[PDB]
Order: sequence, then C-alpha cells, then structure tokens
Amino acid sequence: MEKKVLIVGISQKQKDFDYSMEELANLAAANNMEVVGEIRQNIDRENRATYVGKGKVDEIKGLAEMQDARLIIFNDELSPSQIRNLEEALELDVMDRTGLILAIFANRAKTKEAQLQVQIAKLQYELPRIFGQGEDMDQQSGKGGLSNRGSGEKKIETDRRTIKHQIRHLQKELDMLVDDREVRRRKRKKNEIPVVSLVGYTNAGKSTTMNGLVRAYSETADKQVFEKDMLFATLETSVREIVLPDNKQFLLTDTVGFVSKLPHQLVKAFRSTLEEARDADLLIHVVDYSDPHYKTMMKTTEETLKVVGVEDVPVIYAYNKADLLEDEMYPKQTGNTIIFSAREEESLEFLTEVIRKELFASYEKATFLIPFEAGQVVAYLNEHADILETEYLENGTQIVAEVSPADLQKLAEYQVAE
Amino acid sequence: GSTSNGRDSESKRLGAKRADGQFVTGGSILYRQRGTKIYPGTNVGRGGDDTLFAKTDGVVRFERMGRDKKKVSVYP
Amino acid sequence: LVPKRVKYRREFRGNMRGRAKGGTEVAFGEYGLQAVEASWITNRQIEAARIAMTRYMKRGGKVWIKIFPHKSYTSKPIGVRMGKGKGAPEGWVSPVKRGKIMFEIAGVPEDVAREALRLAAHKLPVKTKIVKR
RNA sequence: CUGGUAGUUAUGGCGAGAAGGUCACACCCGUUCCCAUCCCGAACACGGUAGUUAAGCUUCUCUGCGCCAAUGGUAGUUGGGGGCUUCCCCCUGCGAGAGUAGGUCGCUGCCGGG
RNA sequence: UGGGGCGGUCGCCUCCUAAAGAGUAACGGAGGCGCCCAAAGGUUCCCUCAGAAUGGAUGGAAAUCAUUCGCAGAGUGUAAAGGCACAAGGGAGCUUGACUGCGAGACUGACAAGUCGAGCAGGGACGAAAGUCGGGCUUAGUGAUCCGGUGGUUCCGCAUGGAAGGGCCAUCGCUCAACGGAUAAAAGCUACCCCGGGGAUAACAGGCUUAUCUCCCCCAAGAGUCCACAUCGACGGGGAGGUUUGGCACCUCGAUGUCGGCUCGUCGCAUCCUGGGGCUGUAGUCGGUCCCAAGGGUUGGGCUGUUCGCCCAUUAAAGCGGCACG
RNA sequence: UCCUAAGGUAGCGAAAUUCCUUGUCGGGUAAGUUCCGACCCGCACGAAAGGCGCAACGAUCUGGGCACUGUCUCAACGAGAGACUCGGUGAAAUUAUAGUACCUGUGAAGAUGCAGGUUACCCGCGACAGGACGGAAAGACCCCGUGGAGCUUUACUGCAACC
RNA sequence: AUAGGCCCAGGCGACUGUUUAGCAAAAACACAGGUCUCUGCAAAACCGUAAGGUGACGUAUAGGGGCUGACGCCUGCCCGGU
RNA sequence: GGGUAGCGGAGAAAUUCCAAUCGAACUUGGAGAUAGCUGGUUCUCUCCGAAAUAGCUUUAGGGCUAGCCUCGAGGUAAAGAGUCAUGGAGGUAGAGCACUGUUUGGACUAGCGAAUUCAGAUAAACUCCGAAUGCCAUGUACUUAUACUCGGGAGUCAGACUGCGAGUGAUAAGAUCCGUAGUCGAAAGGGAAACAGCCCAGACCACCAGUUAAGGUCCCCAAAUAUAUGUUAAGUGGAAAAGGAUGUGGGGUUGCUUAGACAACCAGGAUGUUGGCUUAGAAGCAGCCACCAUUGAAAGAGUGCGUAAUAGCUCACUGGUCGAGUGACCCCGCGCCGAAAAUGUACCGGGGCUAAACAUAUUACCGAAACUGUGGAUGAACCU
Ligand SMILES: Nc1nc2c(ncn2[C@@H]2O[C@H](COP(=O)(O)OP(=O)(O)CP(=O)(O)O)[C@@H](O)[C@H]2O)c(=O)[nH]1
Ligand SMILES: [K+]
Ligand SMILES: [Mg+2]
Ligand SMILES: [Mg+2]
Ligand SMILES: [Mg+2]
Ligand SMILES: [Mg+2]
Ligand SMILES: [Mg+2]
Ligand SMILES: [Mg+2]
Ligand SMILES: [Mg+2]
Ligand SMILES: [Mg+2]
Ligand SMILES: [Mg+2]
Ligand SMILES: [Mg+2]
Ligand SMILES: [Mg+2]
Ligand SMILES: [Mg+2]
Ligand SMILES: [Mg+2]
Ligand SMILES: [Mg+2]
Ligand SMILES: [Mg+2]
Ligand SMILES: [Mg+2]
Ligand SMILES: [Mg+2]
Ligand SMILES: [Mg+2]
Ligand SMILES: [Mg+2]
Ligand SMILES: [Mg+2]
Ligand SMILES: [Mg+2]
Ligand SMILES: [Mg+2]
Ligand SMILES: [Mg+2]
Ligand SMILES: [Mg+2]
Ligand SMILES: [Mg+2]
Ligand SMILES: [Mg+2]
Ligand SMILES: [Mg+2]
Ligand SMILES: [Mg+2]
Ligand SMILES: [Mg+2]
Ligand SMILES: [Mg+2]
Ligand SMILES: [Mg+2]
Ligand SMILES: [Mg+2]
Ligand SMILES: [Mg+2]
Ligand SMILES: [Mg+2]
Ligand SMILES: [Mg+2]
Ligand SMILES: [Mg+2]
Ligand SMILES: [Mg+2]
Ligand SMILES: [Mg+2]
Ligand SMILES: [Mg+2]
Ligand SMILES: [Mg+2]
Ligand SMILES: [Mg+2]
Ligand SMILES: [Mg+2]
Ligand SMILES: [Mg+2]
Ligand SMILES: [Mg+2]
Ligand SMILES: [Mg+2]
Ligand SMILES: [Mg+2]
Ligand SMILES: [Mg+2]
Ligand SMILES: [Mg+2]
Ligand SMILES: [Mg+2]
Ligand SMILES: [Mg+2]
Repeated sequence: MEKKVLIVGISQKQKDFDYSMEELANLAAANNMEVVGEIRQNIDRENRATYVGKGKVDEIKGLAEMQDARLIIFNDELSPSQIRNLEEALELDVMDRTGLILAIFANRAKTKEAQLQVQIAKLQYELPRIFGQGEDMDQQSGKGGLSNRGSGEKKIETDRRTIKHQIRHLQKELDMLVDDREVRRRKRKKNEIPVVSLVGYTNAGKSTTMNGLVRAYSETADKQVFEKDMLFATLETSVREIVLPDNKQFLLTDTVGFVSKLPHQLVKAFRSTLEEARDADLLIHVVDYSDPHYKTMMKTTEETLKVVGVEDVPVIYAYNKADLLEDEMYPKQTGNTIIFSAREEESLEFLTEVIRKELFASYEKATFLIPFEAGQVVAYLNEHADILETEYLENGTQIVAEVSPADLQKLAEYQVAE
Repeated sequence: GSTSNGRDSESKRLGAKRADGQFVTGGSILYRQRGTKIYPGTNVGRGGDDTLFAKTDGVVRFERMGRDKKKVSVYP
Repeated sequence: LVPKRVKYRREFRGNMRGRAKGGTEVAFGEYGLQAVEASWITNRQIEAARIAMTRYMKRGGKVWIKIFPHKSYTSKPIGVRMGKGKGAPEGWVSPVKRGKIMFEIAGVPEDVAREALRLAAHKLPVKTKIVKR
C-alpha cells in the first residue's frame, strides 16, 4: 500500500531551505509515499551524533508515534554512526535523501544500463555503512583463543575482502557495456553530422520540444518521445534525424533530467549517460521561465555540466512556457536567449530558424554546368543542397545554388568562373 | 529468531470404548465425547461430562434415530 | 494479483497429483492456453504473459485469466541456520495441474489469436498447447 | 365416515387448485364465579351456543420447489510389478462425489362415537 | 538448544499437522488459563432468536410501536472445538443438593495422580403425580511431602492421678511459575590456569547440496540517425560448472600446522598475445563480434603483513582457474 | 525558556585515542594505505588513574638522507671442518606380520594392499623430500563433567579484628 | 694487529638505575619533586595468643599510608548520590 | 659467617623467587581420597536371543518404572494367529460449493460503486457428501500354535539406509523430525565391476552328485554368435532441459493429373497508358487515391532487380515438346542439435560390438551355503 513517512530538515545556512523541503516532499510523493508531517530546525551547524540534537529526537519520535509513521526521511546525507544512533533512539527505520533518489531511480530503470548503474550506486552507498551494521554479529565478544588451526585472519578482513570484490565485477560489466555502446556511434563519427543536444532541469519541456520538432521535420515522424509531468520521466537518451526545408540534415538528442542536492555516487552514472551531450555541436538549455525559482535552477544546471565535463560548447538558453505568462510576446530572440512556447508551430519555426542560423554558416553561392547526357548530378544537387534557379541550356543544365565546402570540392569540375 | 508458538494440550482419549454386539457389564463406559455426538438409548445413561454408560448387563447396539442422529442401547 | 486479506499467513506447500479438478474447457472466449504438465505459477509470470499477449493484440478483443495466486510461500535469508520457526512470506503462487486452461482470448482472428498465445506461452515455466472452443 | 392417541430416514415437507359438515372438532357470544395480563378475558381460566364453514380441520387433484434414487463411466485406492520420480504407467480386487433414467402430494396400530 | 553464547522457552486447556479407531515428533502453524457467578446454582411453569421490507412526530440508515418473511443467518460468563430450537437459549414463582456416609463396575495410566458411575442409608428443596437435584452445555481456573496455625475428639499419656506432649478428623499457610517441588538460606572473572573425556560437538581442509555465485542459452518489447537480431537487449523462462557467500555435521580432538611471500612447478580451457576463418553500422587506416586452436609466450618498481587494489614506466601480451586457498 | 548537584573551562585534537578512512589540502618521491604540517562532524581528548610544552639522555619506537657494500640483478672462484673411500670402536628415536608400482574409480565420503586397466629382470651405493593423513607430546582452541584451583563483589552463610 | 660511521625530523619516558633465572629490557617499575591524610609518645602503623619487639635508643622540620612523577605555564564547574 | 619458612617468607612489582618444582615448596601420613569418565577383564561346546522406545528426572553420553529377552511353575466355560461371513465406531483420499474465508467475467444496482442474479474457480486449521485400507466385536465356519498369571536373572535408553504418507528446508542435502513396511545392526552365500542398509536367498557337518532364484549365455568368464517379425545409423545403446530442425518408419484425410498434372526447354508476355495527385521527376516499381477497357491464349494500371528519370532484365499468366505421378495437413515409433574442468583414455568393468542395440512373442541352458540325493551329529515335543 502507501507508507506513512516524515521529513526532517535543518536550516544549515541554506539560502532557501524551503524549496528543498518542497522538492523532498515531491520526491517522496513520487515513491508511493505520502508526507504526514515535517520537522525543521534552525541550527547553523549539523549535530555530529544525531543530526538534529537531543531534544529534536524526542520531538520527532513523538510526532511519528502520534501520526503513525513507518519511516523517517532526512533532507541530507547521513553518516553510518548517525544512522546507528538515530535508529537506536527512535526505534523506527531511517532513510536519507540519497537513498530516496536511489529508490526512485531503481524502479524506473528499464534498460539494463540504468539497472546496472543504479545497482553499482546502491552498493557503493551501502559499502561504508556495513561496518557497524555487521559488527553486531561480528562483535560477539566470546569467540575463542589460539587454535593452531584457523584462517590466519580476522573476520573483519574476510568480510571486507568479500564486500570489496563484487564492486569490481559490477563496474567491469559497466565498462564492457559502455565499450559496446561506442560501437553504435561509428557511423555518426565517420560521417560528420552536426549534433544538437537538449539539456536543462526536470519538467522543463525538453521532450515536448523534441516531439514537436520531430513531427515538423522528420520522415518517420511517428517516432515520438514520452512526455509527462510526474518526475524523472525520460531515463534514457534518444537520437533522431531532422531534415530542414532548405535540405539540411542534423541529429537531435534528448537526455535525462536532474535535481538539486544530487548524490555523488550517481553523478558518475550521469557522467556516463551525458557522454553524448559532452561531444555535442550545439547545446539547447530549456528553462521553465514560468517558475519563479527558475533562476536558481539555471545555476545548479551549469554545476552539473561542470561536473560531467561538458564545456566550451555554444549554448542557446531557451525559455519555455511563454504561453503560461500574461502580457508577453513570443517567440523572441535576445542575445543567446529564446522566449517561446514548445507547443506552438511558430515557436518551433523560430527555434529551428535560430538553429539553422547558428550551425550552417559556410554555405555559399556557386554555379554549375551539368551536361545533359552526363546527367545524374542535378539529383545530387537537389537532394543534398538548396537551389535558387536552374536553366535549360542547349549544352546542358546551368544551376546556381548555395553549398558546403565538401560539395564545392567534389563538384570542382563543374564550377564556372565569373 | 523465535517461534512464539509451541504449546499444546494433553490428548483426552475420546471415542468408542465398547463394540457393537459385545456383552457389557453394568456401569461400563461406552463412549466419551464433547456434547451429544451420540445420544443415550435404552438402559444407557449420560454422564456429567457427556459420557455414555451402561446401566444394566447386556449387549451393546449402535442405532440410528431420526435421519441425522445416532444413539446407543444395551439389551439383556 | 494479490489477495486482499488471508486468514493465515503461513501455509503448507501441498502437492500436484492428478488431473485438474475444474476449468479444463474453454468457457468464455474462443481460444485458450492449456497446461500439459503441472507447475507452480507466480504472479510475476502471469503479469509478464498477460502484458505480452495483450500488447500483441493492440488492446483489441478480450482476455480472461482463469487462475488466481491464492497460496503464499516463505523463505529464509542467506546465513541463517535451520530452525527458529518458519520464514517470512515472499510471494504468491497458483498451483496448476495438467489439463487446466489458464488464459482465454476472444475478439480477434485465427492468426492474431494464435500468435498472441505463442508469445504468451514463452513467458511461462510449464509446457502448453493452444486449443479452440 | 369422524374425534383422540402412537410408530415410521420429508417418497411423509413447502406451494397451488377445489369440495365438506355445530354427529365429532373449531371459530364465535359473555366474564357472576376459580384463575389470569409488567397493560389488554388477546392467551390462560371459567359459563353458554344465535351465526358459520370464512379460517383451522378432513377428503380429492397437481412435480413448481424440496426430498428419495438406480445403470454405465470416471476419480481414488488394498496387493503385485515397472519408469525417463514437481510425478507417471501396467495387472487384480474394492469403488465414489457430481450428473442422470426414474420415484413421491404418504404408509402402518389402538380406542370412542356416526 | 541444527556447536556454545545472546535471544526465546519450561505447568495446564482448545484446534491443525495426525495418514476417516486410540496414540504420535520438530527453537512446526494458531489461540487461551492461574478466574467468575448468592445467581450466571436446584426445581416447577411458560416461550423463541439475527436481519430485512413496509407504515408512521422529536427520530436521522439504525432507539420505541404494528404486520409479513425469516432453521437459526442469534445466544450459550470466557479461548477453541464438539454440541444445543422435546432447548443446553429467554422470562417468572419458591428455594440452598454449591448435601453427610458411601459405592457394583468402568475409562486413563510406569508410578504418584486424574475421570465417569447406577444404586443403598440419613435428612431435605421444588412439584398435584411422575420425578429431578452430590454446582454451572462439555472440556482450563492449579502444587506432593516435611513443618507449623486454628476447630473438634466415648484415642494414648514412661511408678500412680493429672499435666506437658502426641494421634485421629476438618481446615489454613507456596509466581516451591525451572510448575514430580536438591537447601530454611547463594552472584561473577580466568589471557596465570589445571585434570578426565569427545570428531557424540565448533574453528582449517575433504565430502554431499547448489539457494546464492560464475558462465552459457530461449522468447522478443525496445535501443541502434531508418532498421528486433552489426552491436546490445527490458518483463519473464531453461541449463552447465563447482573457484564465492551459505546449509549439513559424514572422516580426523591417544594433534589432518593455520595467512602472505620465496623455491619448484604441473594440469583445464570458459583464449591475454601470436596462427586460420565467417559477419559487420567491412571504402582505406583503426576496430567490433563469433567459430577453430592449449604449440610456445605471458614485466620491473612506489604504498600497504597484506591477497586484492591504486599509481609510475614498459610490453606482442601483461589470461582466468584446479592441484589439502599445490 | 525547560530540567539538573552541575551542565566539559584552559589547552590540545584522524592522536600509543578516529568506526566511516587510503578523511581533505599541502610537503617529500617518477610513482608514498607509512611519515611530516595544517583543518576540526573529538564514533569514543581533557586538566595530580594530571593537561599542554620541553634542553640533555635511550642496545626504545617511527619516517627521510650522505657514505658503503654479494642485500639484490645473477651468480663465479678459492681456503678449512663435516659429508665421501679405507683401518679401529660403535648408539638412538621407531617397529602388527610384509614378496611394500602407476592411473581412473570404489569404500567411514582423500588407498602400496579393494576393482578395472597400464607399466615393471634380481641386489646394492651417492643424493632429494611428494606420500606413508611420517615421529615426538591420551589437543593448550571448542564443548561436556551436578571435576578442580586462583581472583572479585551491594551472591549466600560465616570467622578474625575493632566499636 | 688493536682503536667512533655521520646527519635531518617525529611519538614515549626528564635523567643514572630496575624487571619476567630459562620467549617479552620496554612506553612497564623506581626516582628526586608535588599534594592529601593519619599520629602528642606505652605515638600511629606492623609481627605475635601473650610476654616481647620493629617504629626508634627517634619526638610533628618526626614517623606511617594513598595518589601523582625532573623542570616551565597551569590545574576549571558540581557536596544531589557513596 | 649469619636471619626471615608455606594459612608462611622476600619482592625498584614480572604471579617474580623460595635447591633444574611455585595463581601457592618438598616429604610422610589420612589413603586403596573420589572418578555418573576412558582403558582392561584369561578354558570349551549345546539351546534360546534383544534394544537403540514411553514417562519422570539439576535431566540430557547417568538413573528409575514400563516395553522388548531368558529360566522355572501354574490354571482353564482355550482364552493367541490367519482367512471367511455378519454388525458397528470413525470424516482421510477424492469430490463439492449447502456454511466460512479467498476469487473471475457479465446483467442489474442502493449511490467509479455496497447488495440481487447469471456463469466459472479455490481451501492444513471449509463441508450438503464420502471411499479403499486399517480398527473393535460376534460365530457353532475352516486352518494354525500360541496366549495369560506368579516368581528368579538380565541387557537396552547414540541407531542407519531404502520404499510409501506428512512437516521443516528451496517440493535442496548421504539434511532434520514423525507415521508405516523392509534389510543392516546381530547375517555368511549369489547378483549389482569394487560397494553395511538395493535385488535373490537364511550357513549343524561331509561329498570330484542333481534342480532352480535374482542375474545372465561373442572373449576375459560357466551357459544361445538362439528362433520369428520389425526399428535405429547415433557407438544412440553407455548422462543432462527450455527451445530449434526438408533425419527416418508406420498410419489417416485432402487438391490437380494420359481431354496430359509437377519440373525443366521453345515462344508470347500487348494497347488507351507516362491512370490521376505530389514532386524538378514519379514513365508499373520514392509516396497518396483509384486497379478500368480493348485485342486476344493469356498478359498485373504490375512480382522483383535496375536508372536519376528513362532505357534494360525478370515474374504472374497462355500455347507448344516428352509422357507418370505430383502437393497440402493431422496422429504415432526410434533417432539429431542444445552438450565445457582441471595427474591419464576415464559418463559400457575391459576387449570389442551395427548387433554382441531396441520392441513384441517363443524356447533351451548356466547360475546360490536356497531346495533335493547319500552318510553322520545333535535339541524339543509327543508316543511305544
Ligand atoms: N502551457 C505550456 N505548457 C507546456 C509547454 N511545454 C510543455 N508544457 C507542459 O510541460 C510538460 C513538459 O513535460 P516534459 O517535456 O515531458 O518534461 P521532461 O523535460 O521530459 C522531464 P524529464 O527530464 O524526466 O524527461 C508537458 O506535460 C506539457 O504539458 C508550453 O509551451 N506551454
Ligand atoms: K513454455
Ligand atoms: Mg576474543
Ligand atoms: Mg445457564
Ligand atoms: Mg528448599
Ligand atoms: Mg589478562
Ligand atoms: Mg572456511
Ligand atoms: Mg569443503
Ligand atoms: Mg585419538
Ligand atoms: Mg613497494
Ligand atoms: Mg607495446
Ligand atoms: Mg587453487
Ligand atoms: Mg595526500
Ligand atoms: Mg603526493
Ligand atoms: Mg598529524
Ligand atoms: Mg603531548
Ligand atoms: Mg624534549
Ligand atoms: Mg625548544
Ligand atoms: Mg649532556
Ligand atoms: Mg638530545
Ligand atoms: Mg672398518
Ligand atoms: Mg664409523
Ligand atoms: Mg589392482
Ligand atoms: Mg633391489
Ligand atoms: Mg549432570
Ligand atoms: Mg592453578
Ligand atoms: Mg622493574
Ligand atoms: Mg626538584
Ligand atoms: Mg607521599
Ligand atoms: Mg631503639
Ligand atoms: Mg607524610
Ligand atoms: Mg607509603
Ligand atoms: Mg586518586
Ligand atoms: Mg624546564
Ligand atoms: Mg602452601
Ligand atoms: Mg617486570
Ligand atoms: Mg612462574
Ligand atoms: Mg552403542
Ligand atoms: Mg557392525
Ligand atoms: Mg553380497
Ligand atoms: Mg542370429
Ligand atoms: Mg525456455
Ligand atoms: Mg516424425
Ligand atoms: Mg511448368
Ligand atoms: Mg539427441
Ligand atoms: Mg541429446
Ligand atoms: Mg553430440
Ligand atoms: Mg551414465
Ligand atoms: Mg553389443
Ligand atoms: Mg536326503
Ligand atoms: Mg540326511
Ligand atoms: Mg534328534
């Protein structure tokens, strides 16, 4: 059924501390749990032993036993000794934000890449905590003496080695999977298709933008990407063709969303996943302009991109949800900023116009004379470049069109000087 | 780990103590029961804890009263 | 598929001798899967088979599931010895005897029905066959 | 023919449709008396018989429900013998439950009156 | 007591396991008891429940009233099971049999104990008789002996009469709950330890098992710039191995030396390099994946007792396992 | 403001004390789980069971240099004492009897001796240690015995001594 | 032939000394110094049933017991419980 | 040269030393301390022959009473065992939905949704039903040899595996704990290569006699290179699943065909027309909507390849040559792949086998300490 939980937080000199508890409640509501009470404390430093102090523990226990809760959720990462102390004091179950995010990710992992990533993150998180957890059985006080027969080791060494071993096996499987993944990018790298990637915060509107663009400018436009409010809807990346009316081709990629106060054991998984965004040719930053806190989001967004390791890539900041705001006109371009609504034909037209302006800038005018009997080149021009005017001459076809340097070099014999 | 179970009561040795067609002496116990699973018949008495016993000498007969019930009698 | 409540939390495992007592004929739809052997069938297996065979038909026609997981089973973790009472319940199971019809479908032609039942039968731990009313 | 009183696993019950009579039985009339109501002569008790078969009661007809119930087959199984042992197969004897053919609108005894 | 310790339990009652007589084990699955009632006991007479529909002021889905249907769908002091509507359920009148001496004969049972009982005598309660009554619908609600206290008694009473003191009958004093109760009276450390024993019983290695583990597969939704099967593959399903974490306690306690390294190797192939090949998202270069293949080869240091691991610098390459972790 | 007899002061701090932990940053090295210097979320420092410093001292413990070298790469040669052959003298631990192969299997589940195969003329001398679950010591670990002894205390019952 | 290798930095203990004859030489013990407490002389304390002794042929600047351990700077709050 | 002596002394303190001995010296005595523990316990033959369980226990590897063995003696309205006939008590297997829990799909619905109904499921602790077996009696039935009471002497209280019925465990274990039968224990002989517990079968002694059981009959190695009819090509037999597959044999249906089928060969395979739309195009063959008509034997508004569009190739379909079969599905038998481990072939005991394998039927022989033959020894009961 649904479990009853509590959420506990300290001010800790955070600048807001209120959106943090709001999003913690939202995350709990995304794990088939409901918040039946929150406790906050305005302490500028974190308690070393119980994270809240002596009196707050009793207050929390009283509220939990009055509201009939089954678990307590703490807004920040805990310590193994803190977990031991809180569990002993409360006589309940204790869980922290990192555990909550891992729980959210575990049951939404479909492809085994995500499943293995979450598995390794969970084992890495639980590895330091097993010390006092297993000492209760290990610290049996009475075990023996000198024996002249034995393992030549103490039990702590043995169980440390056992827990250390399996981590390497799981990481090895991860590495093999990523190496296999690099095989499927061979065709993209061998050719030189430009790539543009959508990034941003969660529920910003990336998937809707991608679906609109795909419906507008794709051959197999029936290939849509899932969209919803919920929570981390897309846990996988997608790549699609986009072909423009002026006969230009590029690839559009979609990736996952993130949230503030992100665990460090899972940022490695995100760094593995965002490897397509790392080698992108253009970045589109979707921002939910309607949300008042959106500004804060932008900062934390760059922070994530600073950690996975994507930099020096041109970025266009797109402000979604323009229709939800009153007394505003859209689409509009200001510097490297776009104001638009994803569910609009004209907004998508403006965004794709901006993309075409930014990426393709080395398509210059050129004139070619293709002889009639030696034809089969006008088709290449029309299906690989945008033409302006062609003429039916007695000696052949006189075409003028704007092309790329590769086309110029390939068609260097047909050029005519002026 | 603990069971929290493990108790039982001593068996009470219920059921028929004499056979149909057997000769029996006065005062002998014929049947032990909870409730009147079998009723007393002719020359048969019912004890304080529902025990059926013979009141005379004779031969034991297990018989069927109206459709759903049974009884036991002793005939000289 | 889990029962809402049970009278007891622990139960004997039972046996699977003999032919199925009832439910050996197609009674609602036109097509059915029949068990040829006996097996425990869990609710994960039922759910996987149902999703496969329903997705193939694109939510057309009707599907009837003729078995319910009434029984529960327990287990013990790694590292515990024998004794100290019975273990904790894990999942729910349906014991299926030979001859039992466990899935029925209607509302689709021969090809769609037979291919959906073939797709479903590969998710199950028992040896099956396809029968028509 | 009827009134009383017994026996018998509902084949005897429930339901429906009709005939009959103060000879018996009953409803019915009344509350002085014995007796009675957590109040009520409704019941119980007592004192009579104008009307009545309207009901109970008695007699006849219905399978609608209920109940009783074969034959064959099948499940299971004692003993003997085999497999490829979540279990299965063969020989011999025993043999259901469900379903059905069919049965049933009771049958016997004693006493007093017509 | 699936080593011992920690935890739990120890007496009695009811059900399942228990294989259609009785009995039947496990640190198997579920619950109760250490009382209550002066009527909730005895007897005589009388009668019948839960719920629903309908109709009606406060009144409402449900309070009291009226009709109909209604085999028990209620109740039975309390847990369960077996019983009970000729009540064992519910009312009213009178009462104390919730009596004294016993008891043919049976059930159960190692003993000690426990259970049922017609009938006889004394004196009664209720009924007009017949008759019923030695507690409660049945089955839990309990503790031996020794030693003391209280009441009774035509018993004894150390020369004799008494007395002191005993006996006999009735009754009282136990979380003696480790509940057949060692004493009226009792907790810990031993790495400073000792003796008698045991592979009846743990720690190393062997054996069995294979949940877990490592490897290999089946189906195919999906990913892969179109495109299930170049390369991957969710939800589910099937095996091989015997190197992991476990289970068991079969050899060894009148001794089977236990980690890492050094010296010396040898074997398997699920192949790290080198040799041959099919497919490719194989233009070339550089690669990916699978099939054949065990002939030979497969580095020196920093840190840590370390195995492992991280780092430095190389190499064609810096394989994974078995041999009592050789 | 609540509670307390009162709420850990100075100084020091990943420490002979820190589980997480190879904490984080810096130094030293090509590379430093050890070492040195800082930081302070001290699992579980702390003021005569003293806190923090400190010249001189140490067959103390720890980290780094110069010099030096068979410690090592990677071993070679030479001297003497045993070993070896000859003459003299001459024990011991141990031992059920033995004409005492190998592989795969079987079996109280690890066989010289059992099965099926494969090898193998009889007797010695100099060497090496894989096995004889090799020898030595009725396992010190572990459990058991209504075994023992030493020690403790607000276990029980006592005794000395003192008031 | 016989005849100191040296230097830099850290923990611990001030130092010379003592110790598990036969596995541990030390960071353990001692120590000079500090402090608390008891003791008026037939002293307290200790041996012994006692007599008799040590203390001491001493007399509070002396003698017994507890803890700390050169030296430098210091040694905070609590008398509810025992 | 002297002093301190074991309920003690000495200790710059380590349980350190007090004659190679110290968490309490050595010697003699109490003393043959006590030991529910381990070891040992000495001549022969004859008859019988267990237990490894219940209850209680400061009990758990000890004991006591009962159960099971042996020796002696008694009494009968013969009480013991098997089958047959007859009569009973009892709710398991199976089944069912009448109650109680769990549960699926409709109709209808108090208001997505409680009740009523229709159909369909499920149960160790559900039952309107209900066996086979087992149990208790009766009999005068038939057969057969114990049964009980009293007394003397015990040992046993660690059990193991195999089949069947359950729990626990993972529907693991040569695991653990009960019920039921067997064998071992305490049982040799024959067969499973070897191999307590599986299969056959119970050794009084002797024989250079016979017949059989399980298992076998090419050689090791005694006996069939047996008989008849089929199957298998893997060394399957002699190891392993989900899945995959024109292996092979036997059946049962169905389409076309000597007015010529299937396969190949020869010839044709056309016209409006490049159908319309879209596109720079789109000509059958990028894509969308249509799929008509004519000649004719038929010939698609096109089956695939090909161009950039064409062009070009090919198919569907028809006539011609030869003249016998050919193509779809269902059931059953035996085989195939999936199939990898460490000293040496090593998953038939070996050689070897194409039967010396498998299926059905048949008949001889071998084969034990079983049973029989001949000769000895010996116990009991009952007779003369
Ligand atoms: N009014 C308005 N609503 C919009 C606009 N764009 C998107 N939305 C809403 O916001 C939601 C965006 O969801 P989605 O794009 O799936 O979020 P996401 O970025 O994929 C979250 P994740 O990172 O897990 O994939 C949509 O459900 C849509 O209804 C817009 O322009 N205007
Ligand atoms: K299947
Ligand atoms: Mg220890
Ligand atoms: Mg009563
Ligand atoms: Mg006592
Ligand atoms: Mg110690
Ligand atoms: Mg081990
Ligand atoms: Mg092992
Ligand atoms: Mg021994
Ligand atoms: Mg090193
Ligand atoms: Mg190289
Ligand atoms: Mg190894
Ligand atoms: Mg560092
Ligand atoms: Mg460094
Ligand atoms: Mg430091
Ligand atoms: Mg210091
Ligand atoms: Mg110093
Ligand atoms: Mg200084
Ligand atoms: Mg000096
Ligand atoms: Mg110095
Ligand atoms: Mg000589
Ligand atoms: Mg010599
Ligand atoms: Mg041999
Ligand atoms: Mg020789
Ligand atoms: Mg004992
Ligand atoms: Mg000692
Ligand atoms: Mg010392
Ligand atoms: Mg001084
Ligand atoms: Mg002093
Ligand atoms: Mg003096
Ligand atoms: Mg002093
Ligand atoms: Mg002193
Ligand atoms: Mg002190
Ligand atoms: Mg100084
Ligand atoms: Mg002494
Ligand atoms: Mg010392
Ligand atoms: Mg000593
Ligand atoms: Mg024994
Ligand atoms: Mg033996
Ligand atoms: Mg044998
Ligand atoms: Mg032949
Ligand atoms: Mg499968
Ligand atoms: Mg076939
Ligand atoms: Mg043809
Ligand atoms: Mg095969
Ligand atoms: Mg095979
Ligand atoms: Mg093969
Ligand atoms: Mg085999
Ligand atoms: Mg052969
Ligand atoms: Mg003879
Ligand atoms: Mg003879
Ligand atoms: Mg004789």
